[PDB]
Amino acid sequence: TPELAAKLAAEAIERDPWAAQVSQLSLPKLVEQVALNAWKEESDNAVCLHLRSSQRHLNNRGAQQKLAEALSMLKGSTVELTIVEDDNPAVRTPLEWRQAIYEEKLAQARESIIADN
Amino acid sequence: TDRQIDDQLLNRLRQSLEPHRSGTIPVHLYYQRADARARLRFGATWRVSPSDRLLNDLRGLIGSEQVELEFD
Repeated sequence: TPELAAKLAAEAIERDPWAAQVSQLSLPKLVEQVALNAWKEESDNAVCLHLRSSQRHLNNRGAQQKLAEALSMLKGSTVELTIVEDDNPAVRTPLEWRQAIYEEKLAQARESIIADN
Repeated sequence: TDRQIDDQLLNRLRQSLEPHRSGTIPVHLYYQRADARARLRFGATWRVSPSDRLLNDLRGLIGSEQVELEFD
């Protein structure tokens, strides 16, 4: 019963252009988690998925190839898609945005329960 | 259900438990909130006797029998 987790992902998509783009490509799950744990820089003809080096072992070519075909479908032209390793936190990925949103709501619910009387 | 009076918290709910006490059973409470599910532990005092299922099922309320929290 995450209901909330997929609903919450909809807000993440509604704010992050990359999360939105991935959902429009309609990736599966492994490859989605790669796109999800990476932050979207965008250049004139490039999209280079900087995945958190903190989860470097999740990035596998089996994901990258499916991600590449999908990014190619998005761009409409061949993107040289690689997953590259810079762990700097300066901007948030579509996965990272979601997590803050999951917890505060639960805390507010707990407060109302404590306040029932 | 979401809609419970308040008095139910301190009255009928409490009274069902109060006369039938035995065998230190923790009371766990699921308050279905619109926002989330939080667990408020009653642990006011009373540990319910087990005869309460039949009595509780008597009116309008279904309960579920979960693994006791203590054992795990």
